[PDB]
Amino acid sequence: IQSLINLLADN
Amino acid sequence: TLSPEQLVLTLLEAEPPNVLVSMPFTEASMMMSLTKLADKELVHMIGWAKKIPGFVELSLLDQVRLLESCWMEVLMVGLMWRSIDHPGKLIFAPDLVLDRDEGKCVEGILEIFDMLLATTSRFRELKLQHKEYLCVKAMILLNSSMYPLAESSRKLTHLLNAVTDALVWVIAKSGISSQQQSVRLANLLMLLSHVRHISNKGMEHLLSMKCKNVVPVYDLLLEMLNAH
Ligand SMILES: C[C@]12CC[C@@H]3c4ccc(O)cc4CC[C@H]3[C@@H]1CC[C@@H]2O
Repeated sequence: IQSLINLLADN
Repeated sequence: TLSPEQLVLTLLEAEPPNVLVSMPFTEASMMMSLTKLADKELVHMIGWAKKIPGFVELSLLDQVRLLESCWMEVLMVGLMWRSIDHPGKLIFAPDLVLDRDEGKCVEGILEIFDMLLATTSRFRELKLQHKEYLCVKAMILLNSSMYPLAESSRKLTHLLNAVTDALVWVIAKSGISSQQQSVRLANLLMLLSHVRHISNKGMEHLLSMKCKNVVPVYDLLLEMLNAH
């Protein structure tokens, strides 16, 4: 569900 | 700059969680299990990359291009490491352990299995160390291969140089002759180059399987596959 950029950017 | 030992310990702690995938195999169900597994691993791979020191100081475009470029090589070197002490077996995950002959279930995959097994066999013969494995997996990410992707580029060079220095330091601790240390380093680097070539084959094969509607490809794996 979660994309490369969202995974890279977040948390 | 960290010390080489500080750097190696950061790489250890960066290691991703292990994943489990969960009838006898058809072409369809084997690819489903392997693609499901790959997609889960990819999620953890991004978190791992973010723990490699310096990685998140690179431009976001570099971070993206580094991962698009190396993700299959990283999956494969992980597989080789999990499989290193089991001749003839690919330990894809706990509860997904495949004998060499099980590649016969999927068109084209047996050639790739044999290449993965032969490379794993060279790592075994070399007696690849835990510390060396950590360094080489990080070097793969940081573009030791030098695929063509100023400040982010300069930083990246620094980061790759630091991990190379750490691998050199690990090799130096073995106490073997300077000649043998150089040859060991060359052999490991030539093996990384081979993993890149196996990765190209893997990518090809997955794109073929997707095209022939043999297996669906969704989500992060689809995103990463779409970049090749
Ligand atoms: C990409 C393929 C499915 C996913 C496989 C996988 C899946 C998980 C993993 O940790 C490593 C590998 C390497 C071999 C990959 C395969 C090579 C061909 C096939 O399409």
